[PDB]
Amino acid sequence: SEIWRQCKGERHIRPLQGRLVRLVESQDQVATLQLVDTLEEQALLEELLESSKPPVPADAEPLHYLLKTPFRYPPLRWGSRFGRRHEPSLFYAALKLETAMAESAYYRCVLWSGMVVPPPSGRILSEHASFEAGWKVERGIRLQAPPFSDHEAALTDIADYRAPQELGSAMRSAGVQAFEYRSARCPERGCNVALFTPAAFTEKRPRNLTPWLCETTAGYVAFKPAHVPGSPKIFSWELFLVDGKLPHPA
Amino acid sequence: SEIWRQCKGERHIRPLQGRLVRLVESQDQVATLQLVDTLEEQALLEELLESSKPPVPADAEPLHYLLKTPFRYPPLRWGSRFGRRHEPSLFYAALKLETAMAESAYYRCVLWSGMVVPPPSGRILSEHASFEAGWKVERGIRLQAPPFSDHEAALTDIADYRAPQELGSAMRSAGVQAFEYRSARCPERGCNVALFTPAAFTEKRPRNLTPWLCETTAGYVAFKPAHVPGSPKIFSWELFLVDGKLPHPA
Amino acid sequence: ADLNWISSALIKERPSADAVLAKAVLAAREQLGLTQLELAGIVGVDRSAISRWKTQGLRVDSKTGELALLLVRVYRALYALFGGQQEDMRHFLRTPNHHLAGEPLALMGQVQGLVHVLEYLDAIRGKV
Amino acid sequence: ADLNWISSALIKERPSADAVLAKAVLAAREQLGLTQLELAGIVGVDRSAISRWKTQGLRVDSKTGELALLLVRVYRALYALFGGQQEDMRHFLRTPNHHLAGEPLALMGQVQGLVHVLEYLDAIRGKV
Amino acid sequence: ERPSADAVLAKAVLAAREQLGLTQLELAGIVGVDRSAISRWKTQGLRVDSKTGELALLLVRVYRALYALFGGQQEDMRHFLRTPNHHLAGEPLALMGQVQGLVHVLEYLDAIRGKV
Amino acid sequence: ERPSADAVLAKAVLAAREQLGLTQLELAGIVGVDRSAISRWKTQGLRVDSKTGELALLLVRVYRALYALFGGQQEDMRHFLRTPNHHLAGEPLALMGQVQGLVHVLEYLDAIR
Repeated sequence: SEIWRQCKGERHIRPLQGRLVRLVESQDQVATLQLVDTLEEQALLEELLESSKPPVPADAEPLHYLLKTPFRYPPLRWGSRFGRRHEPSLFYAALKLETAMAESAYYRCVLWSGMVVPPPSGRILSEHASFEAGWKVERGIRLQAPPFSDHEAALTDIADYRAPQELGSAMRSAGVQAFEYRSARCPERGCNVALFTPAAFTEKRPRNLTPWLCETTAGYVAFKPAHVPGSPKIFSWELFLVDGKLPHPA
Repeated sequence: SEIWRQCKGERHIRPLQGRLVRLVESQDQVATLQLVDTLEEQALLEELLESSKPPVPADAEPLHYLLKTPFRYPPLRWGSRFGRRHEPSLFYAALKLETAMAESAYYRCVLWSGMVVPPPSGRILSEHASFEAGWKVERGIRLQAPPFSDHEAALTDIADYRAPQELGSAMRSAGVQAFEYRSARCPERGCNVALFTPAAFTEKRPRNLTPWLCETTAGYVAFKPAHVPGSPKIFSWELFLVDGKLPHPA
Repeated sequence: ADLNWISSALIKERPSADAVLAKAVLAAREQLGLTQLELAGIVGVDRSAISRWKTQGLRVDSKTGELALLLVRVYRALYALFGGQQEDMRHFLRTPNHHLAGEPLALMGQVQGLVHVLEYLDAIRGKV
Repeated sequence: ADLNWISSALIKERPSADAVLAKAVLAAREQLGLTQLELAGIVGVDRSAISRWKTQGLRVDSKTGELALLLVRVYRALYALFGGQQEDMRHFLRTPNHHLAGEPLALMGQVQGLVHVLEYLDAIRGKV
Repeated sequence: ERPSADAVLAKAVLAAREQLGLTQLELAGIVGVDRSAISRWKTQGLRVDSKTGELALLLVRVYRALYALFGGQQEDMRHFLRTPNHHLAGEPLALMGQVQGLVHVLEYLDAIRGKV
Repeated sequence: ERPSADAVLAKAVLAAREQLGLTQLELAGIVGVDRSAISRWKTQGLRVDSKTGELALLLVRVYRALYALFGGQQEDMRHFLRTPNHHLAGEPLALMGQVQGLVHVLEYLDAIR
């Protein structure tokens, strides 16, 4: 990575701390309950499916099920922003809830725009959950502030990950354990956080688990709490659209 | 109340503290989303339904939506254990989660046995949520330990509420704010907790909100977490059946 | 922010309370498998006024709309208690009940019976 | 206490792993709208062995079982990503995809295409 | 002319209106009506089979439960109706403005006499 | 006989069976066969359009990425297979016993080059 070399890479490595928040799927166990006749049979079926999943990294095993899940699944075939298909997956999250909803809303449209013809319903009612967790690392980088922010636009590019992916490999070999960075999809310029190692978590209990109702159509992505009254938080497609196309590394 | 007079309950009123746990429905907002076309229209519809509900007690409005909901709804027509339909409703919960599941499982069978003909599916797959909260009162009674324990069996009657309802009125007039009591449905003889006033809560938010999948048949009521891998916790009808009938105050 | 607005100032369409109520009860009437005379017997209209709900919207402020709010709450409680299983929600309304002392849909045909059916479902909720 | 122990003892079931897997993949085949030969091309057997699953089960540790679990995982990801809307889950499988360079159900006919479809769905999950 | 159900229910609810200090508007919020038909109720009657009839009867039952609990003292019946209660989360007439509260107020008064 | 597609692939898999030090049991778990069908390959062939043949083509593709990665030295080609990695959440051969793992190890090796 030529930014890690230019941008004072190893001498900016700092001890960093903060809290995270991310959105997850919450209808996984409900799905397998439709294929089977009892809760006892469903718990056994979920364990058969666990044996075929990719193996969980050794240092992520003692974690909570929601905190260690992002470490065992590989990203998309074009890789995540700071990690590729062949590298160990990173734990991606946001600093504030509005940032995580914008990141999650963008990937609702990625699934939508992937199909050549749109979903026939024109309206997908999904259910999700949000949780918060604390993290602290001994070796941390903030891509938002010092020399990296002069390469901020290249890191926050809408449709290629190459410069951030090479920076992610250089940071990983340099021993960086977690790093903050500015979100490319959040309209309010929010900052995200990524963890290379499961040792960053300070608790191993996901805090403030919150259910959410989501509505995805061809025009917007909306969120509202499933347990309490509330106004919907809307995220239209034009927050992510370039021209009339949804951007992504092809 | 003969129990309040015989046990001289005013002599035994003392400060009390502890934690609570209870199960609630989690598919309320999901239901209204089916009658409606957008999340914006659903939030407005839930607001229209709020205007027809019974009024929130004045001291309960600043609470969280999940903490103040049991204070506005009246109990069954035969009343709760320590409160009748014409009195302000109490906040019922359990000390341990397994006791709350046994209390929740019994009332799954109450709805089931209410219909003359059993549900045609023979298997109801419901989704629920459990939360924990701290409580502390200056004036509290423990119905399970000192002279009230000599009336424990009458309080834990499986189909008669008159004696505990007389005791609930006497405790309320005597200024009792919260009280613990032996659960009549939990097979482990756990003890529940009831709150007369919303001022008992010590926290702002319901904590450890946990989703649960429930399976109700004619033979058992089962629970298992909806977000993490788990084995179901079974609650057979034999935990509550007397002869071959489900007991309740007719 | 700049474009934080340009589609939040985009997707802020405001629905009318009378049109949402008229749409909600007609969807609840059909999911609960009720005939329109069965619906008319609960909220207190005739078949013609139901046809008008889609040109004007059921007035939430009115007493007819208040009975519709209770009926939607009955569906709301039935959906949560029966896990959204439509065949069980309809069976509950059409089957004689030991606790309610009658068939719930027949009781909902009167004002006090509709309240008793709703209060029974609202009390089972909160307990589970 | 012994009350809950004896009640759970008289109530408990110990389901077979091969019978649970055989039941789950046949239920996933019908919910996804797959024909018996479409399923046959994903798990690597013929229709004659599919009819044996109801009476003898589906061996979990065999290679046929591993492919069947990946198919159940594909249904599992589709149900969650589409909110249980069955017509949308079948639509994703039957529609050409820009990101997967082909129709997902056709790609799942080969080993690498089934893994690629599952890894894509498993990656969209965890992002939202 | 001849006795009928609509005229009997109308005469019954207006004798509860007066005796309870109920404005034409306050009554309107309980039975779901505009002052419109209030005047017509003494020349035409109130339809018993309608929902306004179900709420009008529920209000008469509230008036009779008040007459038995206070011994007919109008100064005691109107005092309870407008003084905020604690067993009821609000004042009784404000509760009677909604359908669930109107039933809740009647069942509350039947509970106090339910032991006397 | 005369050349076919079945006799070349079965043939390539057994040429990958050693040079990698793979036992009859370990190879059977990657292509999903019983050890009886393994030795029948040498005079009956391995059906290419089979589901087993698809897994077999992925296995010989793995042994190559190995062959081009380590030049051709078996001392290091077999060492990578059985020594636990950390880029991979386990040792590569145990991953190849799974269907998703075998594809994952192949895409990992093709990325090294």
